[PDB]
Amino acid sequence: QSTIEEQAKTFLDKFNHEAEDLFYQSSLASWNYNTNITEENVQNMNNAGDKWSAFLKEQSTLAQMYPLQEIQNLTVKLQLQALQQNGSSVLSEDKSKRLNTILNTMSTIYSTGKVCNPDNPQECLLLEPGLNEIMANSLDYNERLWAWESWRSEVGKQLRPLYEEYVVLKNEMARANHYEDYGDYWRGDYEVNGVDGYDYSRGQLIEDVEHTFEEIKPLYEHLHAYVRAKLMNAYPSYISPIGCLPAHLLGDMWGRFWTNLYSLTVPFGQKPNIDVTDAMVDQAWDAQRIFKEAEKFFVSVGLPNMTQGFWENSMLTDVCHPTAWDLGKGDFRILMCTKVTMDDFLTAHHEMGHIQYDMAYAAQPFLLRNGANEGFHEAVGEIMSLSAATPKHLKSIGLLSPDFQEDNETEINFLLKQALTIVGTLPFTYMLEKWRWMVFKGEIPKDQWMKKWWEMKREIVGVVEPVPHDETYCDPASLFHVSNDYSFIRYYTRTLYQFQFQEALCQAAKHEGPLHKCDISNSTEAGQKLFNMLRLGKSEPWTLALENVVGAKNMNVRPLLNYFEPLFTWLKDQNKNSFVGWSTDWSPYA
Amino acid sequence: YFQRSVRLPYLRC
Ligand SMILES: *[C@@H]1O[C@H](CO[C@@H]2O[C@@H](C)[C@@H](O)[C@@H](O)[C@@H]2O)[C@@H](O[C@@H]2O[C@H](CO)[C@@H](O)[C@H](O)[C@H]2NC(C)=O)[C@H](O)[C@H]1NC(C)=O
Ligand SMILES: *[C@@H]1O[C@H](CO)[C@@H](O[C@@H]2O[C@H](CO)[C@@H](O)[C@H](O)[C@H]2NC(C)=O)[C@H](O)[C@H]1NC(C)=O
Ligand SMILES: *[C@@H]1O[C@H](CO)[C@@H](O)[C@H](O)[C@H]1NC(C)=O
Ligand SMILES: [Cl-]
Ligand SMILES: [Zn+2]
Repeated sequence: QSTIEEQAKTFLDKFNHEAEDLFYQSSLASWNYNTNITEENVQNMNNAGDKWSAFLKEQSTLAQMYPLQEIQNLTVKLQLQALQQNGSSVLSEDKSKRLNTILNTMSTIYSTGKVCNPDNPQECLLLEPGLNEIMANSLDYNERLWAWESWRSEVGKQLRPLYEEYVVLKNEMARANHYEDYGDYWRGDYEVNGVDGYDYSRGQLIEDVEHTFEEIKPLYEHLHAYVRAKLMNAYPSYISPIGCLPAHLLGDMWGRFWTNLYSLTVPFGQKPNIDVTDAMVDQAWDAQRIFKEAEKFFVSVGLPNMTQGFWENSMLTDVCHPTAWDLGKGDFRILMCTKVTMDDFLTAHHEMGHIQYDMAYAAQPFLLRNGANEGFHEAVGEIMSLSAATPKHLKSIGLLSPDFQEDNETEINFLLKQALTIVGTLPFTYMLEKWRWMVFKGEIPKDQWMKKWWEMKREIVGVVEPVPHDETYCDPASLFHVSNDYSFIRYYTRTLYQFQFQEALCQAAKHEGPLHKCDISNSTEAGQKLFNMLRLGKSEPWTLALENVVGAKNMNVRPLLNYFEPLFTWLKDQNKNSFVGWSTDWSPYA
Repeated sequence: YFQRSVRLPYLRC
């Protein structure tokens, strides 16, 4: 309504038209390489990346002409906000060159990391598949210890001096962009300003993560105590009944998930879990049938069909990483090397959920065609596969016998398997990001980085290092996300969101019984509730968008606790002759 | 992977 505002709208109109054209062309160079990996496609991809990133830098320069204080249209403010951020441009050419070198070196060290046999230096193992296979399937305490320790001494020790300089440079970049530090800079993804009743400060995220973690601690402690007792049978004499779990016995290289502990902890092993892969092959199912079933599921809640261009341009059979593509101009695609299995049946529902999200906000301005925050998109995908895997859903589409009844023990097995992945990762994810936040804040001195890392592992996660690690180690950087400069708290917020979504959708569907058996299929009221948030994209604060589905403005862990309540009740009875919780004093080496 | 983002326009494949 003002001259600057009116000029701002005109600039964004030009930007949106140009961004759509160039992004679509860039996306095609991305689709072509990922489907046909050739040097010609690598080079066109490499050229498109520089064209796309240079264009955004120039538009960022043009966007500085429109001060935000004189803008009153929030939708205009939101796009100008994104375009005006300077990023690493605030650094001198020398420091940005140094930071890029450090960033590329850390990534290269992680991805080329290999450890070799001490008695045969020509025999070496990479993380994938070599060390990961040991960390998942080995019952040899010392072989697992060798894998866990060698990775941290070969890779993590290399990263340690680089990570120190990475922290200094990232904090410099963040402060010059008017943040307290790099951690504060990352927490800006959740920031909301200028919307009365919906604001969210960057410091508020720390409070809400800590408060919700407190509420999940009783469930995690009971899961931990049950897993500890089973691990004492699996690794006799190596685990204290009152102590933390040794870090190298958790089923992967870090204990990020406890998924691979299932066969060591399964409550009722004589009862097998549901696997309709045999039913799918016996019904002559193929990849087209799977995505047709997924399309019918979304249609049944009121959501639209897949576009005709989706079927003609998608690659649904044999870069096989399952992805959903939003190229713009009405072009939506799914890339999946689909097999006739229950897993790919569930993943197909997950990936089409991304597409449904993309199609709902397609009319938003270019930069607002995104999830409401970094946790929303994967939360939307996860709740789709939750409904599809329930026996109620599998019986409806005839992949399960009509007389099927899930019993006491199969339900406990499923919830425990779900908890090892979903609940097990929450203390891990919180503790890791808290350490980074404190390091960025300057609260952990360099000469105490590993001392505080393992103090926090012991206290927050109930996990203890099997051997002592001085400050020549950088154990956090031995995880991909840390050495490759990715924020981690999204895996925590996404997890809480997905159960908030599912509980609201299932209440709208008038579901009777425990949450984990709910199927939202054939519920147009559930789809309407969900679509009300999906259409918004990023055009409204995530607090408002969350309120459109669940009726509340903030992250809340009660729905997750409700989902696992039958397991929590069973665990309490199981643990009534065991210690619940841990002492941080015990260690394998003391 | 190309993205609709000013902080991370390109993601490694
Ligand atoms: C972003 O930084 C600019 C200045 O950096 C230059 O312009 C960028 C767009 C980028 O291309 C960099 O590589 C450039 O070196 C800031 O512009 C300054 O703003 C202050 C306002 O207090 C003003 O007094 C200065 O004269 C401006 N300097 C120039 C050269 O224009 C801009 O404010 C930054 N934007 C944000 C959102 O922080
Ligand atoms: C911010 O500006 C946009 C336009 O860029 C406004 O959206 C338009 O609003 C008018 C009047 O209601 C409609 O006729 C148009 O169809 C809308 N879209 C476009 C693309 O013009 C938006 O209303 C403005 N924000 C506020 C709060 O008024
Ligand atoms: C939805 O309802 C139709 C008929 O109303 C039925 O044929 C179909 O099996 C139902 N789907 C589910 C998932 O219950
Ligand atoms: Cl570690
Ligand atoms: Zn996903």
